[PDB]
Amino acid sequence: MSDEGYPAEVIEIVARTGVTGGVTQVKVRILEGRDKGRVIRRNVKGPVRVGDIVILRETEREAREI
RNA sequence: CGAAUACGUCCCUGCUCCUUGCACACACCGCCCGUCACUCCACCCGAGCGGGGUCCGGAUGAGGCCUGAUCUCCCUUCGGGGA
Repeated sequence: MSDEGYPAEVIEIVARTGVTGGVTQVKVRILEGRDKGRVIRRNVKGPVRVGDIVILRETEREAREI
């Protein structure tokens, strides 16, 4: 089972986030769908290294922060 | 014998430093305020009582000193004079 999720490759790590420091804000680039290159900034939970791939249930949320 | 998870954060709980304000420095378990109650102190407002000054009146007012009459006494230069 894998619903309409859209892959997204991680290109750059930015600061960490979360009240308890578990979250990591990150810059990612979609790979499939209609964007096919539109970078975007998401708040990801867990360990990440560049090159990782996170799949998103949407793409039009775009949390932003410093 | 033998892992899971994170490779971070200050949210909670604590510590360290810097900065700021403070009526605190046995240092916030700090300092401190007023009412009420208890003891004492002197100080007002004073009912009341009783004196003593002082200004106005009213009345009486001792006494002395001026004078008029009258009386008595003594001196008389017979003029009066004195008490």
